[PDB]
Amino acid sequence: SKALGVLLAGPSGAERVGLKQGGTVQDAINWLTFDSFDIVKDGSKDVTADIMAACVVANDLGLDIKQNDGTYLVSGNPVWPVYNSLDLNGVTLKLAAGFTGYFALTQKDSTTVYGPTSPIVQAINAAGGRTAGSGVLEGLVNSTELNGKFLFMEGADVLYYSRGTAKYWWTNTYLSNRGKLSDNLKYGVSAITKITAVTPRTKIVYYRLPNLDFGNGPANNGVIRVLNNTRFIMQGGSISNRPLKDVSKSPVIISLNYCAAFKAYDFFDPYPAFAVDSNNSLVYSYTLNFNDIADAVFENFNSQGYGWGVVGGQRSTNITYRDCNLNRVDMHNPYMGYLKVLDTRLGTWGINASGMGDMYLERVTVDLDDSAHGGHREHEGIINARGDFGGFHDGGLYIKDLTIVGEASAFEATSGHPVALVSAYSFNAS
Amino acid sequence: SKALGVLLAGPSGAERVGLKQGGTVQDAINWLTFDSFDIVKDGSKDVTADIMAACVVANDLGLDIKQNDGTYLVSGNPVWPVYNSLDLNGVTLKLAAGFTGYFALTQKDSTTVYGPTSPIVQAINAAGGRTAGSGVLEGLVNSTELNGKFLFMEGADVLYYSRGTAKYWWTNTYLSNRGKLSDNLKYGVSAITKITAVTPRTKIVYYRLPNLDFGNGPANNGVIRVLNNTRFIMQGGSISNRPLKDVSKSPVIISLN
Repeated sequence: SKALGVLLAGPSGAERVGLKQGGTVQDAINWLTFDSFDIVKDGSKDVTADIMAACVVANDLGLDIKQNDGTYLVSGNPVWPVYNSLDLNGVTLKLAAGFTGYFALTQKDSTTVYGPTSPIVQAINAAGGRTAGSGVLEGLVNSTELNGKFLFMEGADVLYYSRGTAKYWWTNTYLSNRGKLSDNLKYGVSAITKITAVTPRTKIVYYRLPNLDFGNGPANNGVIRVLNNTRFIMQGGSISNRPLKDVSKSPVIISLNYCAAFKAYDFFDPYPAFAVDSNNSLVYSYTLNFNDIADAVFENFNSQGYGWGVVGGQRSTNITYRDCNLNRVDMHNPYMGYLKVLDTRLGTWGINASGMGDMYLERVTVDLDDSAHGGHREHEGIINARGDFGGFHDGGLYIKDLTIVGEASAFEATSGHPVALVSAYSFNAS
Repeated sequence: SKALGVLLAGPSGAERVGLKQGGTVQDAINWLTFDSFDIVKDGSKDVTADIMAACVVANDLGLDIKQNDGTYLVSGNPVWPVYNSLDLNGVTLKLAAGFTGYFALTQKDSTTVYGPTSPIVQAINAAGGRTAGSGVLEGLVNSTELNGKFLFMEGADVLYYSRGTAKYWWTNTYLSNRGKLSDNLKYGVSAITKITAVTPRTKIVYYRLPNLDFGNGPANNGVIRVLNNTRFIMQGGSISNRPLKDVSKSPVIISLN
C-alpha cells in the first residue's frame, strides 16, 4: 500500500534523498517559509488567519521564517507572535483600512516581575545603598537571584509633575553580580515598589523587516512591536504609498518596550506623516516610539521632511544615534546616562529632551525650514527641554562642530523674532 | 509512460518531496547558482557566453545568484546585467589579455529623465526658490510627481573653467514632498535644463564581490559597474597577481554612476 511518491510527498520525504557531501536533504533545510503553507501572495485574498497559523507552528518547532517575495492583504486586529528570527526582506504587506494588529517580536519567557511584598524587594528596602551616586545595592550582595539581568525599577518618591500628574522614582540599569549596578543611581529613594528583570539571550536573532504599504491609510498604534527582547539586530523596512494627509489619525510604525542591548539599521521612510485634526492643526505621529530601553544604537535611519517629530522616547538609558537622517530627536520622560547624536542631520524641530544625564553632539547639521507649518513651534529653541515636564535638565550639554542652515521664517512671522539656540522653560507652573 | 524517475528529474521535482516541518523542498530553495547551468569552473574553457545566459534567467524570474567556488575564464566585452542580489564570495575570475567586459548592477527601471521642454522643468523655472540658500522649490509645492526621489539636476550658468572647457551649474539633493529639499542650494541659477530622478528601493540588496586575477594584465575601464542604484551594500572583493608594471595602460576596477 505504501508506494514511492506517496511516501516522498509526505513529511518523511526529504530524509530519503542523499547529498554528495554527506547526510540528507532534510539535514540541510531547517527553516520555514510562507510558501510552505500555500499562502496566497498576490494580494487578492485576506490571509490574516493563514499567517497566524504559520507563526504558531514555527514557534512550537523553534524555527526561523524566511520569505523573500509576495504581497499579502491583511485586516482586523491579529497578534502574530515570533520567538525566533524573522526574514521578510522583499515582502510587501498590504494593510486594510481598519487594520489594527501587529507583529509581536518577543523573547519567549524572559521577564519576571517582583511586587512590593516579594522577599527580594523587602531585602533591598531593609538595607542601605539607596543614596545618590550609589552603584551597589547592599541587599543583594549575598544573593544570586537577580544576577546577570537588566533591571527596570520604580520607587515611591515624587520627582516632578506632568499635566498635573505626579511621577515617581525610577531607574534602568544592569546587574552583574553581588549587587553591583552598571549605572549608578542619580537620586536617592526611600523604598522600591516594583522590579522588572529581563534575561539576555544565549543567541543573536535577526529581524529583516518587510515593506509596509499604507495606501488605504491605517492608523494603528504600532505595526512592529518588540516586547521583552534582548540581543537582536533589526535591518531594513520601509513605507510605501503614504498619504499626504492623515486627518484625525495618529499612525505609529515601530514600537519598543522593555528592550536592551540591541542595534537598529537602515530603515527608510520617504517622508514622514502629516496628521491634522478638524481645525487643520498638526497632531502627533511617530515613526519610532520606545519606552524603557537601555543600551540602544540607531544607525542610518531615514525619516526627513515636514510633519510632526518622528521619534518619541521615554525613560531610557544610554541611547546613541549615528549617521541618521531624522527631523527630530525627542524624549518625553527624562533619560539617564548619556545621549549621543553623532554625524546626524536634523530637521526643524531639533532636539527636545529633558534628562538626568549628559548630552553629546558631534558633527550635526540642522535645517530650520518650516514653511509647511504656519506657526506651531512648541519649543522656541533648537535644543530644548520639555515644557510639559517643567523644563529641567539636570546635566550638561556638550556640542562640537554644529552647522546651521535655513532661517525658519514662518515662525518669525508669527512671533516677531527668530528661534533661540538653547531654551528651557515651563508652559504652566501649576 | 511518465515514470517516477523521469518525473523527478524534470522541472517537476522538489515539489514532489515533502519536508518534516511542512511544505516541500521547492518552497525552501529560491535561488540560482552557476552550477545550475553546468558551467566549466576549472579555467580550461571560456565561459563568457554561459555566464550571460545564467544572468538572463535570474533577471526574468527575479531570483538571486549565489556561487561560492570555482575559477572561470572570460574574454571579450560582455555586459552581464544583474537586477537583484549577487553573492560571489569565493569565486575567482580569470581575465584574458583583451577582456573589456563588466558586471552591470542596476535597479530595473528606477530612473526618469526630464528635458528642458518637459512640463515639470518649466514649472520650476516659472517660480521662485532658485536663490542661494533656498531649501524649497516653490514651483513644486502643489505637485507630487517627484515626491520621495533623489534628484540630479543641471543648470545653465557657467561656474568655472577646466582645461579651457566651461562647466555649468549642478546640484544633487533629495526631495521629500511639496518641494522641500534635504540639502540647500549653495548658488542661485537662472534656469534648470535637465533633471534625473532615481526612486529608492523597497528592499535591500547585497553584493559580495569575487576575486579578480590580473595575471594577463587587462586594462578595461571598470570591471564592476553600478548604475542607477539605491539601497545596496557592497562587501568583499580583491585583486590577485597584479603585474608590477602597466606600460601604456590605465586599468580601473570599480566604477559607480
